[PDB]
Amino acid sequence: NLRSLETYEADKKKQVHKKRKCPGPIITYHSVTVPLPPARCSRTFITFSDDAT
Amino acid sequence: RIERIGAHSHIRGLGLDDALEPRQASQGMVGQLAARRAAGVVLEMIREGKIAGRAVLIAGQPGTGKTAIAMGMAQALGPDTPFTAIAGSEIFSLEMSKTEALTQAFRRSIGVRIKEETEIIEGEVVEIQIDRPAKVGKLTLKTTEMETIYDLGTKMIESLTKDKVQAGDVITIDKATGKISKLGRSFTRARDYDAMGSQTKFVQCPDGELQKRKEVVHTVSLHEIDVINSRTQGFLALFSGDTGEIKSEVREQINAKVAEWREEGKAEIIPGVLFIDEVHMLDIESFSFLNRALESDMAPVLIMATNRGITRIRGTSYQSPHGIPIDLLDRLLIVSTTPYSEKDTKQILRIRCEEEDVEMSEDAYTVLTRIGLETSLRYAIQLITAASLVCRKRKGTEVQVDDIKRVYSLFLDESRSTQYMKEYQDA
Ligand SMILES: Nc1ncnc2c1ncn2[C@@H]1O[C@H](COP(=O)(O)OP(=O)(O)O)[C@@H](O)[C@H]1O
Repeated sequence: NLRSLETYEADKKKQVHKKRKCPGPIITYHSVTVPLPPARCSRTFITFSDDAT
Repeated sequence: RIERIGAHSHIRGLGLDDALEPRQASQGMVGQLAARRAAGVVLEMIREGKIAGRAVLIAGQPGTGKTAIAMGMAQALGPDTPFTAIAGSEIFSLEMSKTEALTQAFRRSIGVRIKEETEIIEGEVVEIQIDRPAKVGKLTLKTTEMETIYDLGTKMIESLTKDKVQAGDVITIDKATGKISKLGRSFTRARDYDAMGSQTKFVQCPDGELQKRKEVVHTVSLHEIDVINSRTQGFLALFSGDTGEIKSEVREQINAKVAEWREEGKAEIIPGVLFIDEVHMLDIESFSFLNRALESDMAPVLIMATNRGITRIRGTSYQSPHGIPIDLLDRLLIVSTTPYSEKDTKQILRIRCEEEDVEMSEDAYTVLTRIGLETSLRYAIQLITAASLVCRKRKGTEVQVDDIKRVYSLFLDESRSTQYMKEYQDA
């Protein structure tokens, strides 16, 4: 534990902070490659935070 | 692909050997070894470009191949070197003086290859998850040998939103400016949407994640002056000829910055050629300008053609050989073109027939060579075309004597036109 503390002298925390700053009704455009090089295709998703949007 | 064969389409270069020895028939040319060797050596000089302000005058009788050898040199020069072909009567513009048009033509046949270091990131967008507030985003580029995820910024996210980039799109993002350039797609889009059907492009380079020093050579002519003369330049570079810009601070400054670029390694100068066909149409003022304009270091190689002997110079009363003042005529060196013989005429006619994809009998070739030696060569080509058409109409396979002899009476030559012209139609 002492070595860990001395060596600690995170990006995920900054992303969580960015999320905090988000008012809350954030819509995310997300598209990912999915299978049907190997045969595959692209799929699109759109996540809505709250029902208001 | 649909471009019809013209009068000078049969020629496709200047037939020359390793030692510049002219050949009888090659690359669509025939005979005229002296003028062809002169063309070859002046083309070598052009491709060298070490000296500026050299002029050559192609003189000879009509039908000797002046425009032919000019187009042959133009073709042999090949791309990457500008070849500005212009007629003597094109300098007369109602919005720009003759000297201004000549300056434009001179600077238009000079090129500068501008080197530009670029840093482009490319790959396959596996994930373009963007969190729109209505600020946060990440891009997952994939290559055939490595992958990397990049945290996207606000402006980069906005740029990506501008140019719609779905998962699986092959894009080439410039790290310098962030311009979104889509090249294609790597796979279909879910096979479910009843729309947006296209073809899939090949995968990207394995090291496409970050190309460090992609070198792109932007080539532009010295006509870039149009980019400065007015705040809006596209109008002048595309259609507007009213470009009476100020010579001071534009010509001198552009030349100075071009010299600075050449000294600092940014760009390199590539002098082209300016071919003025029927230069005898130039006014004596234009000749006086060429006399001095031909002395600048940025002066291209000025090739000219004249179809006259002793003739009056336009804009004055006294006469000079080739219709050119004694000064400019003496400055340049002249390349005389000797007329073609019967064998050369027959060979040129055969080459033209091969170009037009038309076939005719041996007697047809002989009689047509005779007619061409009598009337002219271009008229012989006109008769070639007419007889080919008459044969096609006749359902024949090749043109016989009875078709050339028929089109000879159907279409008249100037020599026979003036003969039948004795009816004093008008004067
Ligand atoms: N060496 C040549 N080979 C093939 N065709 C020629 C040649 N010389 C002249 N001609 C033909 O003669 C016609 C006019 O000659 P051109 O090539 O324009 O020389 P000029 O400029 O002296 O008239 C053109 O239709 C051209 O095809």
